[PDB]
Amino acid sequence: FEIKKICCIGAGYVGGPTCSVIAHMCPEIRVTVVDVNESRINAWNSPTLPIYEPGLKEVVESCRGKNLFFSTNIDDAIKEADLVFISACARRIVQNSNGYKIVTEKSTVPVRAAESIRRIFDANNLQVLSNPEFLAEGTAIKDLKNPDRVLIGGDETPEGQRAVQALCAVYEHWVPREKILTTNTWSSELSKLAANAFLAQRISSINSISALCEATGADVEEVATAIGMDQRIGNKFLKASVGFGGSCFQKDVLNLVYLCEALNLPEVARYWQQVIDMNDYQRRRFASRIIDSLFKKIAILGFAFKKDTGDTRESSSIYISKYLMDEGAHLHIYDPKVPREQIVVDLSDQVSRLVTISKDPYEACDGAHAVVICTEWDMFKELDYERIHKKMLKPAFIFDGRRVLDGLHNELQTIGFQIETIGKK
Amino acid sequence: MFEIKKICCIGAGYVGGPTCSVIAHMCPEIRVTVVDVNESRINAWNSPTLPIYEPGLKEVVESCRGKNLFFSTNIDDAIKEADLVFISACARRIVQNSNGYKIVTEKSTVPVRAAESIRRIFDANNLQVLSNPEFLAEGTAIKDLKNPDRVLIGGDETPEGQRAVQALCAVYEHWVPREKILTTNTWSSELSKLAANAFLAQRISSINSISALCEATGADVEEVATAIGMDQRIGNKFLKASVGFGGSCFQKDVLNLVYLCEALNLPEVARYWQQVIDMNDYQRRRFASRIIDSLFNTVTDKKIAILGFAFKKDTGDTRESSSIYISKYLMDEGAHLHIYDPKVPREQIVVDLSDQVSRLVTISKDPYEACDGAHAVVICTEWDMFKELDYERIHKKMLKPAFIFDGRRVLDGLHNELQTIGFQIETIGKK
Ligand SMILES: O=c1ccn([C@@H]2O[C@H](COP(=O)(O)OP(=O)(O)O[C@H]3O[C@H](CO)[C@@H](O)[C@H](O)[C@H]3O)[C@@H](O)[C@H]2O)c(=O)[nH]1
Ligand SMILES: O=c1ccn([C@@H]2O[C@H](COP(=O)(O)OP(=O)(O)O[C@H]3O[C@H](CO)[C@@H](O)[C@H](O)[C@H]3O)[C@@H](O)[C@H]2O)c(=O)[nH]1
Repeated sequence: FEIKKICCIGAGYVGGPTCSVIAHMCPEIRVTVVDVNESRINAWNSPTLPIYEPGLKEVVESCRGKNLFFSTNIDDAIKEADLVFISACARRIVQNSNGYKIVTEKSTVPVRAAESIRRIFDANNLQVLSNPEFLAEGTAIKDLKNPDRVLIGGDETPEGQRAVQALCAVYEHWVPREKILTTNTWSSELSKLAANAFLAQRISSINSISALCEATGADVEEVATAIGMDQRIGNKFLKASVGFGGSCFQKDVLNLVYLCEALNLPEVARYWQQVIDMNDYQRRRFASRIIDSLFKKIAILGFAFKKDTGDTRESSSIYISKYLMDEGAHLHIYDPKVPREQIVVDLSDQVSRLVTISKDPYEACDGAHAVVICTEWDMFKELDYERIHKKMLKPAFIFDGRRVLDGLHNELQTIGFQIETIGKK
Repeated sequence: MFEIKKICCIGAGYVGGPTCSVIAHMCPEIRVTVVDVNESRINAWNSPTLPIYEPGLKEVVESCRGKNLFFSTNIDDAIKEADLVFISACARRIVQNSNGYKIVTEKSTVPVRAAESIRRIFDANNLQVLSNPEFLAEGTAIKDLKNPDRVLIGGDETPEGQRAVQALCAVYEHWVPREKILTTNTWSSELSKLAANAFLAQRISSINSISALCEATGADVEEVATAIGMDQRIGNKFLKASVGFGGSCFQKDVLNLVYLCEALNLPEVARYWQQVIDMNDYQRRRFASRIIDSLFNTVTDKKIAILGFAFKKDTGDTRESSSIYISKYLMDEGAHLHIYDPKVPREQIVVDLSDQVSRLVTISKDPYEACDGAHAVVICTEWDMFKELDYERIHKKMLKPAFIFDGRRVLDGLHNELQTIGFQIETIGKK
């Protein structure tokens, strides 16, 4: 089998970038990204893409209108396509499909998503594959062009392996055969689920150590360095923070917990639950340190769940902000890429009285008792801190929840700041 | 400044012995004296049969022994003679035999604030206290010591502290690059070692938890672990599902971490790390249950072969070995065990399982003697010899139906051969 036309149902953070790179690497393949949201689809064909992703616009504009298309005409793209990506929806596929088509699930949860889709297709010639994304937001384009591995799951039948290899053929345009893993549908789903849980666990583990460091007068970045030098552990994903965010980590871990309880594995359920427990603890612990240090205007720098994205889903900034609002604080929030109205939505009255969304970081710190850094945006370490201290109410506090002001502690102290940082007394 | 010319090590064990042998080997100008109250052990060090099995140790020991490496029971003399004293109540004996400037260095991971307690004694009576935890793993101790990922040295941030720290750095710099040596304060060094072992143990419990999920859902844990391991942010090491981790350090370190957290009023951090131990104990009970269940829910007076008693391969160490627990779980159900391990001494196995041992336990000289007339064979240690055994011969003299319980994934790739021979193979992380 040969794939010549690809439809993707979902023009989001996964759907959008993935297809843009596919169209970019496979000029012979016509890629049509479709969405019910016309506002989003228009923004894709606009010069201002609906999502911020470094290098995406360049990639999109390279192949757009040539082999990459963004449309709201869903039924047509489904009918036209040889492979349908999914980033109840299986029903709309059936109504507009004839003959042989490959239906591929990219989303991590629900856990047995591909198994449920295949269930519908039998209740009515479609092939169901599992192909989870491994890209992280902020580095999506770089991850998609050179991934650590590609994971494709399909039935161990002649028709299943035929569809699997048809999808492998697409990736082999730019991904080495050595990096592509093929397996059954479930092993692929379980593998993605477990991988994200291992990743989230690393953060909770180093965050738990950061609490131990604050309590004992050690430095978590010093400890993390020593831990990271063991090649059996590795040096990546050991950066202590206010807490992990994103649409996937907490959702995946919780879905893992539910599967375990569904399978009568309560110890495995309690084992992975601790990853979430520790994360929520780290957040409460950080907010408490802020309230406690302030015996009031507060500047919140960074609202995205990580840098280089406008995504705010499950961002620790949301929780820290809400924890302070519940104590009656007046917040001034700045984020370089997060849209104003998204911040308002996230915090909902209470928002009307307490929350102000600033256009620039200096506007936010103007007349603030304290500045709280929740997202590791690079611009934050290059700000004029003498200028900020100037227009700040005194005593002026800095709460660094991302360790971005490291190396500036001497400068900031002599300026007149009282700096509080995660994982350090 | 300062130069170290004589080193005494109080402790001739798995850490003390190999460490000093490599130091003497790399620093011919330094006289290294390993001392112990146990004369039997000290004699064994000067004997052609070293008291511990460690690949390449005898070659290293015999290279520098009697030249700059010495094993003695004369503790007080070696302490008095030494510029640096290694420790692998003992600070009292150091004081009684020390004068002037000496550096006292703690190598043991727990008690958590060991170096802080030693320093406390020295002030209650010119000694410098350092922290220098080992990072070697047993079985690969010599290879780890000659090329470690990093060396960690902790000392006081005082002029005298940094002078002692750099004096110890000077020793390692004979064969360890400056780029791999980390210097910090005493506590940050102690905490770093404690946390590192906890991260390592956690990786095993995490992959073991997934192995349970695989058995329940018909996935393969080695397939899953491969996919996880290809992410460079996670890494591919320490992702081997097993019956459970053992060793003197992992459970002890994690439990000591839990106690420190509760002592510091951090109960959530305590419960977070406790799960690493909970999962490990679970994996063990789960494996033993799978054995009892596969044998018609009764193993009383049924002969069972236990292959491997060491907590890992290439060592004779049995401390906290999962083999101990699986063995005891089966003995409690009345099974007759035949235990074989290539390097674990017979009497150590007997001690570990204590009557009950007299009636149920037999220690075999070779693996075929153990499987002779057994209903089931249980592989608990990943010894390389186990994958190269004559399995047609074993099936021959085995009571039938013959079961194989592979708790280390060492019989992978042999499943086809073993099934056609007539075995029913049960393996961890696979339905
Ligand atoms: O050392 C670290 C690394 C990350 N984080 C935080 O953890 C969260 C997750 O970040 P990241 O994993 O980089 O972003 P995601 O886009 O959520 O990526 C994850 O989720 C994706 C969608 O499922 C997967 O494809 C990726 O493999 C997986 O890394 C973010 O809030 C980070 O700030 C830390 O606190 N410390
Ligand atoms: O992927 C793996 C790796 C190890 N293990 C088991 O975990 C236990 C620990 O083994 P290992 O860590 O290899 O041996 P140790 O001699 O206990 O070494 C540990 O303990 C030492 C003393 O603190 C440290 O210096 C080392 O860095 C640390 O690895 C053993 O039972 C292994 O079989 C697994 O089950 N799966």
